[PDB]
Amino acid sequence: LNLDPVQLTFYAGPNGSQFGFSLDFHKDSHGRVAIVVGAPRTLGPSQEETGGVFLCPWRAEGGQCPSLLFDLRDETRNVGSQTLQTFKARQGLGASVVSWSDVIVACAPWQHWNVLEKTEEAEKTPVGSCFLAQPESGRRAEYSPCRGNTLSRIYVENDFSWDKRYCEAGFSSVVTQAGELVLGAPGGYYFLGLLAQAPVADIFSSYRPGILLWHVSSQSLSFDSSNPEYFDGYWGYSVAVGEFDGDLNTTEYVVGAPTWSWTLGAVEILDSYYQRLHRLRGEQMASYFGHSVAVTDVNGDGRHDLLVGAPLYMESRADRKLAEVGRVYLFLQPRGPHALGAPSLLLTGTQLYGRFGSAIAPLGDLDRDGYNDIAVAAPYGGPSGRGQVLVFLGQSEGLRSRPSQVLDSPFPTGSAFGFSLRGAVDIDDNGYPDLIVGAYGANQVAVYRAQPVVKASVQLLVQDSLNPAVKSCVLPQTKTPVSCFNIQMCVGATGHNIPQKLSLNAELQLDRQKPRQGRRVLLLGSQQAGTTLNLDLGGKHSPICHTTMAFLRDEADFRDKLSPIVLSLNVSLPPTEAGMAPAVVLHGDTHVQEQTRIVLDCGEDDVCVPQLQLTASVTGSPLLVGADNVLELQMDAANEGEGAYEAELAVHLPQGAHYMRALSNVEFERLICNQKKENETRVVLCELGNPMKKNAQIGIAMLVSVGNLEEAGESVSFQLQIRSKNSQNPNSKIVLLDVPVRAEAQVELRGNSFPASLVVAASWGPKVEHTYELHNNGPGTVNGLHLSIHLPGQSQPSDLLYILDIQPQGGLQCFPQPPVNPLKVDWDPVLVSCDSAPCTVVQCDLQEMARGQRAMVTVLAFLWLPSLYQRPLDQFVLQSHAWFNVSSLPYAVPPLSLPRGEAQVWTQLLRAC
Amino acid sequence: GPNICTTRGVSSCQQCLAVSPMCAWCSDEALPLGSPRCDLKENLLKDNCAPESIEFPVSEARVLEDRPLSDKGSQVTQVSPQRIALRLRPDDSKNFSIQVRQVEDYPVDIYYLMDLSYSMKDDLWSIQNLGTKLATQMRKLTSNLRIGFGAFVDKPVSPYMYISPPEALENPCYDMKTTCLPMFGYKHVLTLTDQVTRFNEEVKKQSVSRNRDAPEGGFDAIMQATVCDEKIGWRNDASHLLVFTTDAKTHIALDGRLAGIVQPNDGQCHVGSDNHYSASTTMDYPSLGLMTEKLSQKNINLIFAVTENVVNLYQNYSELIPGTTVGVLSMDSSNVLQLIVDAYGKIRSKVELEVRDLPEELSLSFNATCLNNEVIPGLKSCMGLKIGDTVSFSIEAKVRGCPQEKEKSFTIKPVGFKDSLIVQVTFDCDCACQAQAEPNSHRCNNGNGTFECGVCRCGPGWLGSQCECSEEQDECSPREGQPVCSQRGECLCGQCVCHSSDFGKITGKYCECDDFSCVRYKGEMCSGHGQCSCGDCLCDSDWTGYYCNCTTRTDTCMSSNGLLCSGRGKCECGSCVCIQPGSYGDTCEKCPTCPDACTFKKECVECKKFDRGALHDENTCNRYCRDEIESVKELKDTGKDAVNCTYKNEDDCVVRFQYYEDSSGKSILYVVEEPECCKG
Ligand SMILES: *[C@@H]1O[C@H](CO)[C@@H](O[C@@H]2O[C@H](CO)[C@@H](O[C@@H]3O[C@H](CO)[C@@H](O)[C@H](O[C@H]4O[C@H](CO)[C@@H](O)[C@H](O)[C@@H]4O[C@H]4O[C@H](CO)[C@@H](O)[C@H](O)[C@@H]4O)[C@@H]3O)[C@H](O)[C@H]2NC(C)=O)[C@H](O)[C@H]1NC(C)=O
Ligand SMILES: *[C@@H]1O[C@H](CO)[C@@H](O[C@@H]2O[C@H](CO)[C@@H](O[C@@H]3O[C@H](CO)[C@@H](O)[C@H](O[C@H]4O[C@H](CO)[C@@H](O)[C@H](O)[C@@H]4O)[C@@H]3O)[C@H](O)[C@H]2NC(C)=O)[C@H](O)[C@H]1NC(C)=O
Ligand SMILES: *[C@@H]1O[C@H](CO)[C@@H](O[C@@H]2O[C@H](CO)[C@@H](O[C@@H]3O[C@H](CO)[C@@H](O)[C@H](O)[C@@H]3O)[C@H](O)[C@H]2NC(C)=O)[C@H](O)[C@H]1NC(C)=O
Ligand SMILES: *[C@@H]1O[C@H](CO)[C@@H](O[C@@H]2O[C@H](CO)[C@@H](O)[C@H](O)[C@H]2NC(C)=O)[C@H](O)[C@H]1NC(C)=O
Ligand SMILES: *[C@@H]1O[C@H](CO)[C@@H](O[C@@H]2O[C@H](CO)[C@@H](O)[C@H](O)[C@H]2NC(C)=O)[C@H](O)[C@H]1NC(C)=O
Ligand SMILES: *[C@@H]1O[C@H](CO)[C@@H](O)[C@H](O)[C@H]1NC(C)=O
Ligand SMILES: *[C@@H]1O[C@H](CO)[C@@H](O)[C@H](O)[C@H]1NC(C)=O
Ligand SMILES: [Ca+2]
Ligand SMILES: [Ca+2]
Ligand SMILES: [Ca+2]
Ligand SMILES: [Ca+2]
Ligand SMILES: [Ca+2]
Ligand SMILES: [Ca+2]
Ligand SMILES: [Ca+2]
Ligand SMILES: [Mg+2]
Repeated sequence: LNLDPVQLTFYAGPNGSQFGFSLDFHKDSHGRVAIVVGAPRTLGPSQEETGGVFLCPWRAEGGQCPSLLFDLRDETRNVGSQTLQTFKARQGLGASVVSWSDVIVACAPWQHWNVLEKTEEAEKTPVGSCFLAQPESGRRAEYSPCRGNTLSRIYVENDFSWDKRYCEAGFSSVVTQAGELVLGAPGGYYFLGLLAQAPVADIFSSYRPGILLWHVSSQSLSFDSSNPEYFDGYWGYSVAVGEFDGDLNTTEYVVGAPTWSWTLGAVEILDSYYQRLHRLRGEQMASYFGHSVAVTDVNGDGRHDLLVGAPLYMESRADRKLAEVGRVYLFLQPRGPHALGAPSLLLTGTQLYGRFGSAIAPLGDLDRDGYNDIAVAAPYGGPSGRGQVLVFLGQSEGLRSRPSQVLDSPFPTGSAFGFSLRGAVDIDDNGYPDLIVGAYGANQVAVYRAQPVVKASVQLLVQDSLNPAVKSCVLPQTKTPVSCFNIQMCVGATGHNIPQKLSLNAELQLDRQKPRQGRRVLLLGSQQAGTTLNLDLGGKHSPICHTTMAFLRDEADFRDKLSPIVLSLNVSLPPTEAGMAPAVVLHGDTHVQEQTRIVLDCGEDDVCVPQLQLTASVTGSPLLVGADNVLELQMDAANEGEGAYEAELAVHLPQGAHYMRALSNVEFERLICNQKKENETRVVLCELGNPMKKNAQIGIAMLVSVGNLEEAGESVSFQLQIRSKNSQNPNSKIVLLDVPVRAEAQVELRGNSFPASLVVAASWGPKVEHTYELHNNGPGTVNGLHLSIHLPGQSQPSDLLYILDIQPQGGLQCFPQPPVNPLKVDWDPVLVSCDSAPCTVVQCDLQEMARGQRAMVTVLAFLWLPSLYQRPLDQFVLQSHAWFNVSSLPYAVPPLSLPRGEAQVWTQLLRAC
Repeated sequence: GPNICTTRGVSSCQQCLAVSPMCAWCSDEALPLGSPRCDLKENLLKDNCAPESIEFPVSEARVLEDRPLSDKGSQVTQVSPQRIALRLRPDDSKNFSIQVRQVEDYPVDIYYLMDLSYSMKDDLWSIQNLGTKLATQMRKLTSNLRIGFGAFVDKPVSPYMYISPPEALENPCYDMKTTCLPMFGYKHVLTLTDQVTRFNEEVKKQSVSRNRDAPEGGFDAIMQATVCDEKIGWRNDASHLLVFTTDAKTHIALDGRLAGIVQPNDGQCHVGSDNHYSASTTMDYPSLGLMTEKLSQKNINLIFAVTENVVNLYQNYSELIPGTTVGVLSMDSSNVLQLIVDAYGKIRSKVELEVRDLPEELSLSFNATCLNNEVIPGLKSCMGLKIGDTVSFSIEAKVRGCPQEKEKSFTIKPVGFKDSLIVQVTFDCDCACQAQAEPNSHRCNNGNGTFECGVCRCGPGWLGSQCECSEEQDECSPREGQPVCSQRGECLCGQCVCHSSDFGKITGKYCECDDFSCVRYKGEMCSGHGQCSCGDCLCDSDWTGYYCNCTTRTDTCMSSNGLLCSGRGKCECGSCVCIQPGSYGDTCEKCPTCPDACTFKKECVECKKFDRGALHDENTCNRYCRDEIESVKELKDTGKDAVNCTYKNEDDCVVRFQYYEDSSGKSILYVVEEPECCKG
């Protein structure tokens, strides 16, 4: 919202160096902020690409930066029979950079490495490597945890198990506040992907020049897997850190695997010991869900929220089924140990092939409104395709769906403007965090600075009614009696680090709605319809109030006496001087209108005193927990007193409720309603009349969707009141409605046999299956669901049916009694039912069943021919029966009825020749 | 009587037309002073308005080109009509039909993109004589045919390729006894040629190579195969089959970062005289969307011929990519010959329409008519067809408001075919009497307004029928008790002049109509699928409902089955609402407790054959029942590749049959000929 788009600062690096492929803010011991910039194709000493790292100091003008010196030589060390080799050609140094404390960490993902031993070798592979530097001391160190000394033969014999040869460690990187460097290595374990963690202090102390292969005792890596889902998933393509388990002592990792599960994509949240806490699945194949990850509390409740990028996400369009645009996903972290559910918000790019979501940067609180903000990058976005960076501000419910500010690429085509981003850091010490944007294609870095945000407040106070017959003033100089009245206007201005020399212009307009030469009121001094004031708010913590005096024109000079007289107050910043360059940004309430009117029908005292009455009730009252409720508030508003000016109904909604629509019985059919979230709670205000005349009575019907509120309690409260602008008796009494909340569930049990009918011919008899299914359709979740199936016979040689196998599904576990299939093996109408012969009662259990969730059990069996041909001319009907019930529902107060029911499956047998 | 025309825009001729498509305007100066100038044509005429003075344009769709479709592909036309001059008025729609039809014996091209990594060594041996054997079978389906060959492995760079020892770069099979080719991204081999025998000659000259990771650079190949028109040699008037054989995953865009490649794919051809993809090592793999675009433009039908291990992967790609088909290749590619033949018939089973270069202002709605006259609304595709069959689609084109740009055009086109229907749109919003306007007219108070179409358009300050009063007593409200101009305007000169607003415009005789008070869905007025008019959303051609967020489309509602929502289920807003008790899924495809087809749905020897039962007086006898009634007599497969059963017929005899599924779904009955009865 408040980044300066005009006064930008450009840092540039060597041509073809890809300067700005990665970047980060760096703070020295003395406190000064600088910018670390990575250039992964900078030429090295031997005239070949090895990458490089620059350290730009903060200058408003920008320019060329100095580079940090790093060993770009190849090493060769002979240790016994083995020969260690490092290859820094095209290593891509600076492909990722990250600062912590007074340390900078720059990595070369594609630094190759090989071990030779006589005939054999360990293969020349991109193990990756990171260079650590402490500028002020000049100390250096290296970290490369995927270097091994196992020969190529041993991996083949062990099916390439625990194969770190292709790690490319440093692909992504992040450092914890405790000082723990976490490297992402998507090529690890044969392109499964792995993470390597170690404390920075230990990397420096453990480092020894001339020793290529060593271990940093205190390091820890992720594990390998035999699960096909993870193969070629590039786990660790991106990395981040945060708090997601509740315990502040531990720290949680956030990892991106953008091709996980056959290019479906996935992001996982893990603990310090690399155990999965959550896994967020990609929405669409080949969308690269997990290309970017960011962690910040956007909704301002303390708990970190997760953002995920899928730059290749495709949406549908009239002339394009596969319209690639990119998409960002927002997951708010809830209270307790609840799992991160579906996305709380979806942001989707508009430009084709823009790659919206390839970078996501937490900005901190960019405008200092209380909520943290993010920046999302579209390296090829905008109508030109040159690239864009869109800012999204934090709010009470997460993020705004619309961007507050869009930054177009100042570089030519192909720059990749916004491929790398960093915010959350004040570079010029003005109190507002700033943004740096990489453009490696243009070999440059752009810097945007946050301007101070001035929050304007405006207010306008006037009498509720004007009496022409009362003339207490006289026009200056002359002595012409006039009906005069005061007008007060108050303007304030708040914000952090706003200039001590600040001023605003305040324009006041009387009777704004009337034409220029039809204004019914004027200012007593100038006799004009308006004036502008220059208010000096410089350093004034309080708002400034000034009162003026207006007057109503002669009675015969104007005809309209009914229409209300509108007063407006418009506040703006003065213009900038010759040369331009605006300092601050002005937002908040800069415009406001109030009104007054000529006295009318207020009785002999000429003072309108209303008697506002309100009664209400709710239809469809029992609110179902975990449902999509839609209440209808029915309320009758009436005034048995005198006119109420700017009359309006004010309905205060609870946390779960949302205004849908409103109606009335006048014959005006639909009401002019406006939902105001400005009040501490969500409020809906509908206009009842201006004025609401005497003996006027409006019935109002308002639809309201009470959304999912799992922590609402036994009931939710609605509050309703009619408000007016009058001086005497302005408001009606406060009507409160307590709508009760109770959970309900509806489980359905279905059954059928396969086949239905079964004819028989003259070792095994014909097979028959009886399949039951359960389906929780109702709103509430159900726990402790017990199912009991009754099957005829106990699979005995004397029985008609032989039960082979029972196949339950959906987390359902069953136990038959007596056992089924006592042998080995794979996997008139005679009513043969469990009521007649002995019975095999199968009992099942399900611990929990969500909404829309299902579970089925299939019982397999076949006829026992010897038993069947006892009675060789009978018509049999095989019957089974199933009962079910539920223990409880996991909710606060759900006094309704626990689900129960029964089902029955028949199978008929027929005689054939 | 009173209507939207009269009680709204009674200012100008242009506003009148903008109010509604049914509004006409009368420019006759003789019209009685008072009667509504903007009304229905019938009402203007009933006030004896001069017919030639009546402005009432009607939207139309004049056919420009209408060549009948061809019977034999031996120039061929498969889309009629070819061009249509559409012409619309403000916020108005117009419908028109198009007839797609696949000509019989149309020429075919076949390029063979082959994975040649180490695992496909045995596949080369079984492909040795493909081409001539492929010809022999293809000669039945077409008279003209050309075939070509391609080959690919992956990007020749670490870590995709092995780079040590130095000999490994010369021979990736160094540690193994045999010796294989150096690694290549993609190489063109045989340009589409009529000599089928040369394909066989070239395939024997080919050999495999080796690489590290399981995923491959097939999508790089497919891209180059598509975009390099002149090198591959696709015919303009011919079917384009691209056969893509592979036994493993495929690399997508953004994978190249692991090989230090970030430069995005440009969709350009980079295969020079040496017939190698030169940009393999410098450019990233193509994305799914970018590849799909080129496949569409070049009318290529991509065939995913892949092994079982990786079938579901590529089947899920075919869902996103239109005009494609999957075929289960064996591990030695020994069944590829039949796979292509089956794929061709399958690709030509479907006729799907694609829109191209549609302007933002236009929106389109489709109703499909396939076999029989079963019209299926909200559909632009027909399936279960055979080569030669003909179908038609009813297309409606609505415009939103009135665009500045006077002429626009777009193209409705069948997927994978050159033929298309170009629609030229023209917007008629201006009245004819505007051209004969008269500004600063003597008729409007000595030049205080322009006189066009029998009305004074007054300049700033003045109002009235001739612009009389400036500022200085009539009904500015419906009733006496009701307030003035809905407190949204000023009753100046007996005429409401509405206030301005930050959100939009306030119009109407009493400022009652708004242009920004409509209902929102997700921070979007009319869900961004309709224009707001006096509080009510006027939805576009392909959206319905009070919010304009319920689509008219039923594309996502249909399943591989054939009917919408598999069996039963009402399609609503692109999502099925399953009616069949116990059924669930996206298209109600899943139903464990449904009475098996081999039980209740045995009416195919009841409704049609020996007519009896339900569906006699209702139009749904052979709607569900439309399977292949093959009269085979006791084949050696009694319950294995389907769900067979038997029941007792009318005369107490057994009737044996079978149908269910072989691969994905095959609705083919196998009922016996003669029944077997009993005496008692
Ligand atoms: C498009 O956007 C709209 C608005 O944002 C979305 O509409 C909401 O849909 C949900 C889910 O269906 C709906 O939830 C309601 O839950 C109630 C629980 O008590 C149900 O009773 C209710 O069913 C009624 O309304 C449905 C929606 O109109 C009807 O389809 C259904 O037949 C029911 O109709 C009864 O009530 C209506 C009152 O309007 C009455 O006229 C009928 O006679 C009948 O008695 C819902 O399922 C929300 O209420 C909907 N929101 C609004 C504002 O209506 C919709 O989901 C979006 N669609 C798409 C495709 O994106
Ligand atoms: C090609 O696309 C198809 C269709 O999308 C896809 O098959 C689908 O796979 C998903 C993901 O595995 C399945 O969704 C499941 O839904 C159930 C609840 O209905 C969940 O419980 C599953 O989550 C886990 O739980 C299971 C516990 O038993 C695990 O076994 C499972 O692996 C999950 O970890 C899961 O989300 C969906 O049911 C199928 N749909 C169909 C029709 O098969 C297929 O995998 C894709 N193939 C590719 C990309 O190669
Ligand atoms: C595609 O088919 C659909 C479904 O038939 C068509 O929608 C229908 O269009 C007709 C136009 O004549 C509508 O007719 C109207 O019926 C109502 C009945 O309530 C009647 O009051 C009107 O006078 C009018 O005759 C019909 O309602 C409408 N179906 C709906 C709204 O569900 C559509 O026109 C076809 N589109 C194309 C592009 O072919
Ligand atoms: C689409 O427009 C076509 C114009 O060709 C209409 O076709 C005929 O229209 C006449 C006159 O209204 C009707 O009597 C006929 O029923 C139509 N013919 C046929 C063969 O259907 C047609 O009405 C329009 N259809 C839709 C769905 O909008
Ligand atoms: C529109 O009409 C007004 C009113 O008739 C014109 O005002 C006249 O202005 C002339 C001088 O230009 C005066 O001599 C007359 O006395 C005015 N008329 C009246 C009734 O007071 C005005 O000239 C016209 N406007 C334009 C642009 O031609
Ligand atoms: C950078 O080098 C490239 C490649 O040689 C060249 O095309 C470009 O013009 C150079 N840019 C500048 C600013 O010298
Ligand atoms: C207030 O509003 C008017 C028009 O709305 C604008 O032209 C003017 O510049 C504003 N004045 C001030 C002092 O904000
Ligand atoms: Ca923790
Ligand atoms: Ca949070
Ligand atoms: Ca903020
Ligand atoms: Ca700053
Ligand atoms: Ca009074
Ligand atoms: Ca093979
Ligand atoms: Ca490979
Ligand atoms: Mg392979």
